[PDB]
Amino acid sequence: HRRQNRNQEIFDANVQRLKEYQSKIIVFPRNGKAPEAEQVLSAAATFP
Amino acid sequence: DRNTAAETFKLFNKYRPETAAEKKERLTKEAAAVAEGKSKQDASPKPYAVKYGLNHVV
Amino acid sequence: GAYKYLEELQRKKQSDVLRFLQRVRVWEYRQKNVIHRAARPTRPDKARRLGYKAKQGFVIYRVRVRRGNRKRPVPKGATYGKPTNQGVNELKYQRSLRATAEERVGRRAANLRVLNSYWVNQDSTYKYFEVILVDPQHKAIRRDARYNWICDPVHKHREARGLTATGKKSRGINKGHKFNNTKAGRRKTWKRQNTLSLWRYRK
Amino acid sequence: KALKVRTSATFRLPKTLKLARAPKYASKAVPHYNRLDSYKVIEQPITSETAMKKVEDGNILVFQVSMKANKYQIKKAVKELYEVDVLKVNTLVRPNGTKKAYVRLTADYDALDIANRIGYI
Amino acid sequence: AGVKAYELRTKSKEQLASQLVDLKKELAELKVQKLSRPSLPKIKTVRKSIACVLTVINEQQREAVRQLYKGKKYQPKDLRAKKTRALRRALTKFEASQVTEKQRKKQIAFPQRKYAIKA
RNA sequence: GUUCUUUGUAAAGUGCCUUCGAAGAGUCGAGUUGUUUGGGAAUGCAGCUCUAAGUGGGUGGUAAAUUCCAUCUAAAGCUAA
RNA sequence: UUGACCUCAAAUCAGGUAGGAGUACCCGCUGAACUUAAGCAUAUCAAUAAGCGGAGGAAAAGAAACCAACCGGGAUUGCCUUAGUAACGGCGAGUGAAGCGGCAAAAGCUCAAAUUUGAAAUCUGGUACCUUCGGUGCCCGAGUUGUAAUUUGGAGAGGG
Repeated sequence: HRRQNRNQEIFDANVQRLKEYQSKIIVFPRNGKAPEAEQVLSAAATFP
Repeated sequence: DRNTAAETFKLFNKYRPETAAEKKERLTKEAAAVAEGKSKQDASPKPYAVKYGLNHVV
Repeated sequence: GAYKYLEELQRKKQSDVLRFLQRVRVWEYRQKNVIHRAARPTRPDKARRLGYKAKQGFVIYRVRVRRGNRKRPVPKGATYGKPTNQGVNELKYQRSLRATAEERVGRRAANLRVLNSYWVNQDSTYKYFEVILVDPQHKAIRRDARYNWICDPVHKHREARGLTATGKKSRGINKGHKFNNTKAGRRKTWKRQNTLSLWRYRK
Repeated sequence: KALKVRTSATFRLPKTLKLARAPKYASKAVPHYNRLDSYKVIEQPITSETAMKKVEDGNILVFQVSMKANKYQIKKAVKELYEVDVLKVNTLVRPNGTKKAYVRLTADYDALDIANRIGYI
Repeated sequence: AGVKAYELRTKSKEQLASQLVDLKKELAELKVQKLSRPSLPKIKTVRKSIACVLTVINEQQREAVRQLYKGKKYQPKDLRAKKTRALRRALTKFEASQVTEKQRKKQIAFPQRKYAIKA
């Protein structure tokens, strides 16, 4: 919450880094079910 | 002056903030108004009592 | 909004209105004991913004701290050393009188915890402070989890270890290149930077 | 607008009411039993050769009494066990870490038939 | 074998008190004849009997005291469990687990969710 | 995983327009003295004297004047690995 | 004469807390000299040892009044490197830090300053009950010189 952005390609990279991430994860519903998802130990490794 | 102070507080005696005695008794009717009329806190008459608080009066 | 007025009015300490009060207050404090119970906070605006809450459990004490410098306790002025540290009368001590105010008050009542302090008055001989303390064994502070941290044992005698506002300033712990000697503890930074670290595999 | 007359020239605390005690619970729950009962006072009679010949002539019994006991607590413990009164009690501390007591019963009894009836003679 | 442990548990309060003087007297007798001959190992087996009956009185007497204070607060200090000084001090689980109004509103509204990566 | 309440006309989050938006004082800072620092026309601290400001204050570590820029918000507080 | 406010007190008043021990690590205060300078007065030893106060399983620090000036980064802590370096020093002996970079661990936040004023909605205590590390009912007290909710600056508040 304490850094501002001044480059478009840096903003584009970070915005693209969130759109791709949200499409590659599943959020387990609060209700129930949600079977095991074979967790991956590292998140930064999957996104170089 | 003594006369002014007596007259001033005599007006105050006619306008007193609600104590726990009346504060308890209203909520029965207020809940009864809620239970029966479902009023939006308007069944009771408008307050005209004196105010309190140094951070309030300022 | 009656608290913005006491702040700005108190900021004009040299005003004629304040000069009358301070002379009256200093006489009242002097005739009392060095440390005694402060029944009501004389500066509600200052205490309120320092963490004090005017509710059940909080108490105030008033303390008079002797004014001046720290003369060495050496006998007859002899220092028995190199001609470098031969001075006795012109040493200035390393903590503010505010820190001593907490120490002498936080030690008289051990059942309490020192929260903060502030300047109230002063004269040629003394510096007056009023210290706000909390009681962690009181059920009011035990509940109302906003102030549960004062009940933790790790906050035992906070001012004795210099963890208060004046404590963090007297020992000078702050962010910035202006504070590199003391940024994470003067001794700890020294030991961290003055030591020989030998690994298993000497590169 | 009125001030009380003061015969004295000094101020003193008025004698207020000293409130009594009313704890919510007992101090130590059950009280301790009798630490020095009639039996721990008298532990074992002395049977030495020199003590024995004092029984027959002076009508004096010798016991290894408890250290904490005193002649007030000796004169009553012995008369409750052996139902014999005591003329006087003389008590010394033995140099081995124990306490000795000479109990001289009154002329109405003799120690000879009392010493043997408890077992030692 | 002296006396046993659980047999005298069923004994009444008055009967146990009279049991001491029964043991207490015979100790005064065993001292008298112990000096007579230099062998008496029977004194040990029943001096452990006087202690057993004394112990049973306290466990029965403390139970009655404890039952009197059940339901109400401020029980006697020794009845309270010892723990350590630090554990007896500090915050109870209710006091520590308590949270303020604002932070609680955030907690239910925004809990920490669980997730993973599949594709 | 199974279980009884459903706590609630209560609480929380999102777009749009307008008006506001309070933010810590003997403190900041300056001189001087002493100590410390690698801190060098003064690194930090402490004593005394003076002692404020608001599109203000601190910093941009050779002083000073004039005019710009960048940077964050002090003098209150809690927190595991 | 009666009844309230403020201040100061009394008791073997009800309920609590603090002292001491250990100090290996941790937080500060105070604080030398031997020695090096092949003499010795600045210096170094050393912001050390001794002395003092204070805690925990870790302590401390910790969400910038930061570093940078770069296409800027972004709580704190520890390792490698920066670096025997900038700098300090009878510029002699000697002392000598920080930014950036890679790694380990990753976490955030909270008050005051805003009239809820058609509602002190806040809290302790005592008493009674109970599905009793707590909850409910009732009653004396703290409290508006201010207690809850609401926002703390990344924002956010009042209206539509």
